[PDB]
Amino acid sequence: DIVMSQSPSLLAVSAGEKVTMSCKSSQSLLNSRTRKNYLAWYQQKPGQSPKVLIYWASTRESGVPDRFTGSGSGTDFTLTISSVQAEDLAVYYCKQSYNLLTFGAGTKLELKRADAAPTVSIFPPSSEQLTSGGASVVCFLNNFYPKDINVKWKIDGSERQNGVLNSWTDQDSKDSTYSMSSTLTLTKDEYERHNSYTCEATHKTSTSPIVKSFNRNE
Amino acid sequence: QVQLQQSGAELARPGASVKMSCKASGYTFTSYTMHWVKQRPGQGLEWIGYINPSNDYTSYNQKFKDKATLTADKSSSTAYMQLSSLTSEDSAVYYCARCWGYDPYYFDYWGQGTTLTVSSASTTPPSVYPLAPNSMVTLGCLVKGYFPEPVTVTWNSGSLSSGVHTFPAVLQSDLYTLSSSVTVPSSTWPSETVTCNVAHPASSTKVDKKIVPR
Amino acid sequence: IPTDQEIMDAHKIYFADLNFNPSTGNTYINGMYFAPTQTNKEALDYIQKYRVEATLQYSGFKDIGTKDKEMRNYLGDPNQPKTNYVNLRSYFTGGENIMTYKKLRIYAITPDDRELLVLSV
Repeated sequence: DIVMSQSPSLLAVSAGEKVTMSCKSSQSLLNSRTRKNYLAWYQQKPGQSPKVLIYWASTRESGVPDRFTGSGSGTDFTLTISSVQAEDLAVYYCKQSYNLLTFGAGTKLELKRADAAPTVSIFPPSSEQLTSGGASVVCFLNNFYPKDINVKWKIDGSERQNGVLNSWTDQDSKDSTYSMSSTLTLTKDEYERHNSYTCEATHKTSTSPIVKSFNRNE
Repeated sequence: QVQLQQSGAELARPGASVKMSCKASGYTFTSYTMHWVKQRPGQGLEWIGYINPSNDYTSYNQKFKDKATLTADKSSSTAYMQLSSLTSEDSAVYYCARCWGYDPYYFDYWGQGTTLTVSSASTTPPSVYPLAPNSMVTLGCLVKGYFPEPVTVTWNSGSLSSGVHTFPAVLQSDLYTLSSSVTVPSSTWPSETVTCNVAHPASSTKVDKKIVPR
Repeated sequence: IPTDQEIMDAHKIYFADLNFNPSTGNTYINGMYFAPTQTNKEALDYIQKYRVEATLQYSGFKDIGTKDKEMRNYLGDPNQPKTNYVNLRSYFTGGENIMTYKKLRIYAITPDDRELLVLSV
């Protein structure tokens, strides 16, 4: 297997900036007989099929804007956007075809904005869910930036990892922020064995985590 | 005008088999290789294999050698992929892509994608749970235990559009769960009613859940 | 049953189906006619498949496949009888152009699986 390494995984850009992303291979993709590098670049917007941008490392496909440019040879390759645009916000995959075919993990472009702390809200299990035997504690973390954030659950002070499910929104089209939903699901008996349920959010906008909690007894 | 038309969305039980199709039109079907690409939800692209319709020659990613079987019918200009022994790992979107060049150089045309979901569950309507708890207050709605996707969530029949975050559904224990939050001024709730509207067309179900103060 | 010499001699006169652009100078091959003569009807009708190796624009000299022959009016003339026609549009090229004046080999496949080089350019 030829291994495809793309960097960075995520790239925060501003409109009009010069943007460069790299793709590195475990072995040379240069074919000596034709002197072509069997590497291509593909763009994928959410909910759409991938579209080719560059092939043969540096040949732009007909219909692709001139702002996209591929370069490199052998094992190091580069895709450059001379002036990143709003429509250029997507995931960019490099792909080799020298020996079999392999896609890279991709490089995602996101709109850069000022950092924003999340608005955290915690919710007890509803009475209707408790009649079914389940208990889900919900934590909303809304409108924060950057996307990276750590959320941990603590019952009566003790951290809990199992039974936790997370869900992120895509970058908001209005204010370029992210939102997350964290749901700790326990059995009704387990939920009734403890009192305090807290949701702790660690974000780069503050040194001390954001704490939201409720006591089952009150 | 080159067009690749794939089969509709598919549901299947574990250990079963499915066969997808990719209808090709606008070009000589036998002069280009047909490739298939897998994309799990939230993850990147993964090459499965290709078939040369001229001679039925196939090449596979060894990960899919036992899983996938590529075939092609020249008379109908249709490429097929058979997936066997389906597991939860196979739930993904599968693309068919036409490849340019005697040797594979690039994919010039893609299909729209065939969505595969592997689950032992049949059509299940959702359970809708209210999420009740400053100048603003955040209310919520938990849609849990439904199958298959999708469900849609509105607030007050669309009268509440700003300050709404509906989160992507997660598949756990063969059933889907999603949540939706709405933020309103504290002068509006609980003084005025805030209602969660959940639709699940797969089960022909519409649920209206009033968020009542706890 | 025709011998190998009769088969090869039946494919000695051939014409290329070409499309030429005088403005750009580019030329494209569509196929190849094998001419019907007074003493070649048997050997031509005995061959049914043709293997072709052509020079692709970017992939180079490659085997483009072994396809059944076609029966077309010789030189596209309706007043002329149908003859063996190697239709290059039905072979595998990956969409690459076949270089017109570069290396090209055509082999005739007999029903008992003999292959004879009948065209060489």
